Amino acid sequence: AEYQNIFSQVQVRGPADLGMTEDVNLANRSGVGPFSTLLGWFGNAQLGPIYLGSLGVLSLFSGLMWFFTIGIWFWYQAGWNPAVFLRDLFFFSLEPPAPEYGLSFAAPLKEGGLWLIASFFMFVAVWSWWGRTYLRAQALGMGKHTAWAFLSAIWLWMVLGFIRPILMGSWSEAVPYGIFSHLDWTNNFSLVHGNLFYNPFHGLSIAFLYGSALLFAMHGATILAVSRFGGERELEQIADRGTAAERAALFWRWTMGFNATMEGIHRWAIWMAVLVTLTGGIGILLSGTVVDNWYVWGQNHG
Amino acid sequence: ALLSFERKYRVPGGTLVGGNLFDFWVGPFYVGFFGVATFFFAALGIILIAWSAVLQGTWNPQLISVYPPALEYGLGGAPLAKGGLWQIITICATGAFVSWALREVEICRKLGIGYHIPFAFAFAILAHLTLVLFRPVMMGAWGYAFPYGIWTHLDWVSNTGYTYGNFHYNPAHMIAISFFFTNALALALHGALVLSAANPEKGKEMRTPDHEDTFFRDLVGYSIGTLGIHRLGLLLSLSAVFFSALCMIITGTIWFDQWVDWWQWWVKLPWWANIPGGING
Amino acid sequence: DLASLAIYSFWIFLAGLIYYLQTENMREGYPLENEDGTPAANQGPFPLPKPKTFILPHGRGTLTVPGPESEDRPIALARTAVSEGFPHAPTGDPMKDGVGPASWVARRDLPELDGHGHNKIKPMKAAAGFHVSAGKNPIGLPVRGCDLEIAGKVVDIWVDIPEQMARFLEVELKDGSTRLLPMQMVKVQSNRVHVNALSSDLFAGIPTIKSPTEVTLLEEDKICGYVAGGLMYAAPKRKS
Ligand code: BCL
Ligand code: BCL
Ligand code: BCL
Ligand code: BCL
Ligand SMILES: CC[C@H]1c2cc3[nH]c4c(c3C)C(=O)[C@H](C(=O)OC)c4c3nc(cc4[nH]c(cc(n2)[C@@H]1C)c(C(C)=O)c4C)[C@@H](C)[C@@H]3CCC(=O)OC/C=C(\C)CCC[C@@H](C)CCC[C@@H](C)CCCC(C)C
Ligand SMILES: CC[C@H]1c2cc3[nH]c4c(c3C)C(=O)[C@H](C(=O)OC)c4c3nc(cc4[nH]c(cc(n2)[C@@H]1C)c(C(C)=O)c4C)[C@@H](C)[C@@H]3CCC(=O)OC/C=C(\C)CCC[C@@H](C)CCC[C@@H](C)CCCC(C)C
Ligand SMILES: COC(C)(C)C(=O)C/C=C(\C)CC/C=C(\C)CC/C=C(\C)CCCC/C(C)=C/CC[C@@H](C)CC/C=C(\C)CCC=C(C)C
Ligand SMILES: CCCCCCCCCCCC[N+](C)(C)[O-]
Ligand SMILES: CCCCCCCCCCCC[N+](C)(C)[O-]
Ligand SMILES: CCCCCCCCCCCC[N+](C)(C)[O-]
Ligand SMILES: CCCCCCCCCCCC[N+](C)(C)[O-]
Ligand SMILES: [Fe+3]
Repeated sequence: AEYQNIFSQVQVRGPADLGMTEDVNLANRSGVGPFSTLLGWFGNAQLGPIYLGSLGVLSLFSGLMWFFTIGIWFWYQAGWNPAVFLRDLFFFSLEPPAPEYGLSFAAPLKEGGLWLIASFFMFVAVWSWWGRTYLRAQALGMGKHTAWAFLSAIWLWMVLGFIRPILMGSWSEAVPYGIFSHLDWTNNFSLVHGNLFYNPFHGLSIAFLYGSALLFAMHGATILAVSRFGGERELEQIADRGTAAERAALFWRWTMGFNATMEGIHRWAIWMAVLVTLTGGIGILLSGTVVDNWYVWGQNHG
Repeated sequence: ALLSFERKYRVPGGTLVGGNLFDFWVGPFYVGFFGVATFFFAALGIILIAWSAVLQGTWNPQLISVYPPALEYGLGGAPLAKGGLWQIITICATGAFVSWALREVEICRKLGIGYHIPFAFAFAILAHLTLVLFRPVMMGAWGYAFPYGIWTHLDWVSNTGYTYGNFHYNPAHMIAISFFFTNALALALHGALVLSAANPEKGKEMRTPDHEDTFFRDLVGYSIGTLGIHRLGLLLSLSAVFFSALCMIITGTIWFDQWVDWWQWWVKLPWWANIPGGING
Repeated sequence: DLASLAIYSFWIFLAGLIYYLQTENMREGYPLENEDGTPAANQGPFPLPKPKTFILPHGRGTLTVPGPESEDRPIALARTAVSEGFPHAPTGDPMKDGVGPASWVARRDLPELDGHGHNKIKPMKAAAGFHVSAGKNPIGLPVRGCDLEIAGKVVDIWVDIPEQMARFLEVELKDGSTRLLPMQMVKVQSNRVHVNALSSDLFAGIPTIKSPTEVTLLEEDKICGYVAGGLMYAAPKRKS
């Protein structure tokens, strides 16, 4: 066996690394967490520090509130019985208001009110988490790519739980909080819209989802294949092309007739991924607002 | 015809079969014995598809569809116009995929790089073989395979899944999906991170991988690192396809009822099976 | 119909994105060239993008790409055929001349630096606080080449300080000088470090570093190129 570089043969530790400072407010960083030797076979061994300023606390607080609101409902459905709680965990479900409440807050707690409370908490958890994504990059002087990409995922989420429900005139359209119930909702969504396999945005979203696995398999394997020339030091390969970056390009040029650069592969990357949820949100948002049945729409539209 | 840096790498050697016979390029493409093999298998397959097109009616890409033998034929051969073209085309397809992997191996050897790419591609090929070969064979007929057509192959996915109820409930499929979604999450984060470092705020100097580790420690308390993230994308991807192939090879063979009912093993565990309340009592 | 509009727009967007992305990926290695280094007539249908400039940290200057491309080193290879598309044969020893899978690029002859401006990679003995934390410590093991002959002994690990990882083993030879070996090209075993790519006699030919406690990008490329090259060129002396 050549060694394959999937796991490290030797770990090496030094002083806890407290990171770069730039414009970060340091009063907001924890200290370092412990070191995981377990993790260190595969990635970095070090845990933390983490930064938690105000927006981070806010986000984490609603996040947990969203989670606890759901879990209290679950416990209730379980009749406060721990054994029934574990037995039926995947079956419980926090459902939105029935259609007749429309977009209002008039519905009872036990029949939608709670769903709206949990959703409110989710809304602020995520958008504050987005803000934090933008802010931690700014403090460090970095591009805003992470936040722009996160926004593509937030787009699908918004469409599912907020924008499409509002356009359709009721909260009853949104996704319930439960393990099995959300799968049921997904299957139902497709049946009721005459089979999402005919939504061309759905087909596109799939091509990107498969394409992301294709591309990360390609890229992950490529970088490991040239890691014996320092391939994974991609920033310095961008600044000053090495043999790693040349052998990687040429593997692809010789295989399929064209290739990327060390920087440009990351642009192929971010876009293959982001287009999953972008075309996805479009396909969902059109469903039942403009197109009631995709099989039908497809008969009229190539 | 060459990249500016390309010449020094185009030396003889690396080939697995043929010595120097096919050791050359056409424009950008390396050839090798396995480039000849892939051209042959692929050209034949495409020809037979064009033939099969005629035997069926159309030249519309949205209509051309090549169906395997009907179930009546079992695992035997079949007249060409009734499933045989399919069988031959399937052999061509596999022949082309495996040839393409082996040609990728030849390019690795010439370039002095590891074999991770063909090794990864082999997982795609195995999933394909699961659908067209392993599963049909375990089930007793070619006709359980999917047909080759843009839209008809989707019909088969939908039909096959609804044979077992909502296919969401297949637990290996759950894991597969999880890997797909996580892979795409990782891929977005990866591309975004490197680019955010290489393209910083206007006028600033390029960041370093230290900034990349810092960004992520700041954000979630952990950073997997620049080796790790490439390990991770490769693993998430291959694990998605591995579980995909798993979720299908077990369906119609060891499990053939409605997948939602499989989950009863959990709810019927003696300690809690009969306790009243909740959803299942 | 709104959904028709959206899909038609989307395909047009996608065409533009692909164009944008492919031109972004032409910032290195282009314009294409003929085997003799002049511009090829057929550049394909995508033009070069407008230059961008990266600002390098620590006063290292700048990179603008695309820019004038050049190998900046002699390439000891010759045509084996009278037309395009065939291999180019080494004119001397391809390991020593650094071509084929032994190639290296003329990277800058400075060391990579961390975000603090310190040398990114250091021998561990000069790395304050750094030690092996898990797995077999290779320091002290004999080093075996693919000829099953002992080539030397590991005398340290060169580590990446900011990323906390092992990058090279420093191996001492019979003459008491040392060489770096890429961590991805060695197998650490309980009694031994084994090196598949090189036979024992090829260890002395590993390119040497000019200062004993740092390695430059140029040196890393020569070392990594050279050892990866042994997979093809050592082969007369590999038995598994
Ligand atoms: C896309 C179309 C459907 C949909 C269709 C499916 C299908 C189909 C499947 C899933 C599956 C999953 N979906 Mg869903 N899913 C949708 C939208 C969502 C949303 C959301 C906020 O919009 C969430 C949070 C989830 C969450 C989940 C997870 C339970 C699971 C693994 C996801 C994953 O790998 O993510 C990315 C990976 C990460 C590691 C990020 C963080 C991971 C954790 C696990 C997120 C889940 C937390 C959640 C609160 C559960 C814990 C509660 C209990 C203690 C167990 N889905 C929409 C409505 N989803 C799979 C499954 O296993 O279902 C049971 C599955 O087969
Ligand atoms: C994988 C699980 C299912 C399946 C479920 C689905 C579903 C569900 C969807 C598709 C969709 C697609 N699938 Mg399918 N598909 C299967 C197996 C295959 C196989 C195969 C040889 O095994 C192929 C070649 C295809 C090809 C395709 C495409 C027509 C389309 C976009 C895929 C993509 O971008 O992926 C990622 C790869 C890339 C981005 C790289 C480019 C790949 C190109 C586009 C492949 C073109 C193939 C060509 C049209 C036919 C052969 C060409 C010549 C004969 C040589 N599927 C199996 C049976 N497939 C989507 C679609 O729009 O269908 C109409 C869709 O919604
Ligand atoms: C019977 C079921 C229907 C079907 C119904 C649907 C429905 C309905 C939808 C999809 C959607 C999708 N389906 Mg479909 N789908 C079918 C068959 C398929 C098949 C197949 C081979 O058969 C495949 C491969 C797919 C693939 C896909 C994906 C391309 C797409 C979801 C992308 C995504 O990343 O979402 C996962 C990502 C998200 C959900 C974004 C989540 C972002 C938020 C911000 C995360 C919050 C995290 C939260 C706070 C919890 C944190 C906990 C942490 C631990 C801290 N479907 C059949 C026809 N499918 C989605 C779509 O876009 O359709 C166009 C969708 O809504
Ligand atoms: C109504 C339909 C059912 C359902 C029924 C099925 C069925 C049936 C199947 C899946 C399979 C899958 N489903 Mg499901 N699925 C449903 C809902 C979903 C949802 C969702 C959000 O609701 C999602 C995300 C998924 C996701 C998934 C994946 C786990 C998996 C598809 C990937 C794969 O196998 O790749 C593997 C990749 C390949 C097979 C590609 C091989 C490529 C080859 C090697 C090379 C191609 C070369 C080519 C010809 C190109 C040449 C030309 C060049 C372009 C120049 N399903 C619903 C509930 N699902 C499939 C699976 O697991 O397959 C094993 C499967 O068969
Ligand atoms: C581009 C498309 C892909 C995408 C991109 C994407 N997602 C993103 C990003 C990006 C670019 C981020 O930057 C952001 C991030 O920070 O990632 C690390 C993120 C993110 N995507 C996430 C999840 C997610 N993304 C998904 C999908 C996708 N993301 C797409 C495939 C999915 C799917 C497939 O369903 C999920 C589930 C998060 C990890 C993160 C957004 C985090 C966020 O908004 O947090 C708000 C909530 C909280 C801060 C707290 C909630 C805590 C509770 C849920 C409990 C904790 C866990 C519990 C199980 C144990 C502890 C509890 C005990 C007290 C009992
Ligand atoms: C295993 C993880 C993911 C993966 C990995 C992966 N794929 C790969 C690789 C790797 C590592 C390559 O190295 C190789 C490559 O060269 O990429 C550019 C490749 C590849 N994966 C490809 C496609 C592909 N991969 C897919 C998926 C995946 N690939 C997984 C998600 C899919 C999906 C999801 O559907 C597709 C369609 C190609 C771009 C390329 C391999 C090209 C190849 O084999 O060329 C030789 C063969 C031909 C040129 C054509 C053969 C044609 C005929 C024989 C007849 C047609 C057959 C028939 C099956 C048609 C079906 C019609 C459809 C409508 C259903
Ligand atoms: C152990 O017990 C305790 C109590 C400790 C627990 O805490 C246990 C907790 C649990 C067991 C909780 C388990 C949680 C789940 C199973 C949740 C699973 C959730 C999903 C599968 C979510 C899928 C999709 C969710 C979506 C699409 C949400 C979209 C929501 C947003 C778009 C929100 C929109 C906002 C609204 C509607 C608010 C409107 C009002 C305003 C004023 C804005
Ligand atoms: C950033 C990379 C772009 C890759 C694009 C691949 C497109 C695949 C074709 C899917 C066909 C979808 N549709 C709706 C016409 O059915
Ligand atoms: C849907 C996939 C389309 C295939 C894309 C493959 C492009 C390869 C281009 C080869 C370039 C060769 N040449 C002589 C034109 O330079
Ligand atoms: C035919 C024109 C259609 C428009 C397509 C536009 C694609 C541009 C892709 C985004 C480029 C990213 N950038 C430069 C803004 O950072
Ligand atoms: C789905 C992704 C397909 C993207 C295909 C775009 C490839 C263009 C190939 C151009 C290469 C031309 N060349 C060799 C002259 O550089
Ligand atoms: Fe990368």
